[PDB]
Amino acid sequence: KIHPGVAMTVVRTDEILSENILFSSRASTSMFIGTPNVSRREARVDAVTF
Amino acid sequence: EADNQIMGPSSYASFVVRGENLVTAVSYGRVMRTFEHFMARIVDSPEKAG
Amino acid sequence: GWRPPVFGDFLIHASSFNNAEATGTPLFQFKQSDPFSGVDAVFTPLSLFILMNGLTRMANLLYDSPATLADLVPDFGRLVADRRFHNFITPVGPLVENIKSTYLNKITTVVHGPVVSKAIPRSTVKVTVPQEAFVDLDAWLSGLQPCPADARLYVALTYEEAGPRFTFFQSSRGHCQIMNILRIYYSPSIMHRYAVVQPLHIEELTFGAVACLGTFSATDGWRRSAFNYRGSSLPVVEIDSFYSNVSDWEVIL
Amino acid sequence: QQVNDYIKAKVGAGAPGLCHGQQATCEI
Amino acid sequence: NLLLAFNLQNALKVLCHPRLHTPAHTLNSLNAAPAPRDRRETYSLQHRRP
Amino acid sequence: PTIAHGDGRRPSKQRTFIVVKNCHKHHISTEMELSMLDLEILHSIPETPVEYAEYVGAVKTVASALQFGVDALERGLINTVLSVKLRHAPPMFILQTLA
Amino acid sequence: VEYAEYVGAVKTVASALQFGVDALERGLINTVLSVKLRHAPPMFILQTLA
Amino acid sequence: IVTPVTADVAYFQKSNSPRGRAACVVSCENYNQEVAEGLIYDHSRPDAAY
Repeated sequence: KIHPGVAMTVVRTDEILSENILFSSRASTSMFIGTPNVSRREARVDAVTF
Repeated sequence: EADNQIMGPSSYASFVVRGENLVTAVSYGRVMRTFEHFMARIVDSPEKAG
Repeated sequence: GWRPPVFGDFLIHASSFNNAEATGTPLFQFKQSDPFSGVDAVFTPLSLFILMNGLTRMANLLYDSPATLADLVPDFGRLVADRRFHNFITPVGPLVENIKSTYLNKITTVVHGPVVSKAIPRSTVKVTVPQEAFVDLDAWLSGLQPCPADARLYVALTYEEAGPRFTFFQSSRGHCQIMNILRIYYSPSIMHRYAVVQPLHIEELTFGAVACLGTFSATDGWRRSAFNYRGSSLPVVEIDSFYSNVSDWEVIL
Repeated sequence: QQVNDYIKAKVGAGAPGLCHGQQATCEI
Repeated sequence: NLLLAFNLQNALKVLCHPRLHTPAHTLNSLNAAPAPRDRRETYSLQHRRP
Repeated sequence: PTIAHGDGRRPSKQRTFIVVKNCHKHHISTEMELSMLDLEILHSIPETPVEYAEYVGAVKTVASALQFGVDALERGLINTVLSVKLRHAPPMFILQTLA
Repeated sequence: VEYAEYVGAVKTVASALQFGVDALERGLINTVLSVKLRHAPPMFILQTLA
Repeated sequence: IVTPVTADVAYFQKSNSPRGRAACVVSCENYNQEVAEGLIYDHSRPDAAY
């Protein structure tokens, strides 16, 4: 426990879970809704996927 | 405040491609949103101050 | 979704093939000289460890006596002299069906195509090899290396001073550098072979032969199942979605 | 080699379990 | 709320590394600059044999 | 607009700002599975009540798959809207002085 | 098309005249507020004078 | 339970097992006794408290 010639500063990082509050004003964003589309991707001996 | 209610619209505002948009879509690859507004502003009432 | 796999039918005598073997181990076929319509003389890798000499305890519990196997391959000691034994081990693929008979036995495997059974509308299966005598050559030498689509299982059969031994290698990079990385891997065992090279003549110089069994669905990995035989406690790596495409034996040195 | 082995062994030497949480890396 | 000790011994896992001791990168970052300090310093620097 | 002031400073001419705002396009994907035996009896019409019961199980499975499809699309709608609202929200400690 | 250039021209000159007149109203309010502020002593001086 | 005379006082001030080490096993993953002995009896690795 003998002091060395040099001192030191220690740096760390921490995570904190935060529940936030979000405010938004009226007519802030315009959204355009398209038409959904269907495709067939994997046909397997058991079951087929869309 | 015992309100817990709002009156809102039950459906999206529809915007569809009309034929006047469609000729510009095919011919030049451009559409303008509600073409009829722009044509009524330009060619029908020329001045119509803002 | 692909075309159904080309099955192959085989009639083995039942004394050189256990009924107890799990559905999906790969099998290897040996060519007999004058009669071959009768006994196909197919091998499993656990049998190959006995014909070449806690895996050893299981390999002796399943297979007892060996001289039937020594009769099936009479010239094994002459083939290891000349490096011609790899010219007879052909790869056939993983096991699917085992119709039980007293003298004969009916083995049905998958030569080529996605591995599957045939009775119902094509219930799939998996291919299993034990984790010992198995070396992942992706964790062996390890910016960021890219993540490829597809992974290849190779087989190598190597004539060390304690006889020949087989290994299965799992990588995903390419065929043109798996040879070079496999030379880098078998460098120290090569360093132990050239003690008694100088009296022996030109044919012995070959160190082993490499084939490419197939391409299984990568970006997933494998699992670690076991054997449920009586005394077993035998860990076995299993892989799904396997597509068999046995290759030729390419020489390494 | 001996001195480096000594220095590596004395100071420098996954975790089985932790009670407090995700450890924080300390830099000096 | 468990009291903990930060000590020199725990701090040695960075203090016992070659990147402290070797000067070559410090020297390289120091001399690869356009203008160094005025080069007038001359005294002891190397021993001169009689 | 501007202000005229009696001060000796130069008056500044009329000015306009022309500003462009650009779209963002977002992409949403969902997946459904359907059994082959399930798709088998759908084409034929049942004659014995056992086939009738298997058919009314089959159509309920397919309706469940479609129900999950459209519900997952609604969740994608709400989730993408909430995300776009979040991405352009500055925090209070910056924005309070700027407003 | 020259008529469209004409109506754009008269819209331009009309806005460029409204700019001047509205800036003159702002000149009015700025000068009157300045005259009020020029004769406004602060509170602590005025309170003991009241 | 006998104990060193230089055991730390603050160790008793907080909730701790008398063993000198924590004994929580729910921290480690399920169904592996080797990792559990690593938490309990292994002195290669530090305890889960200090």
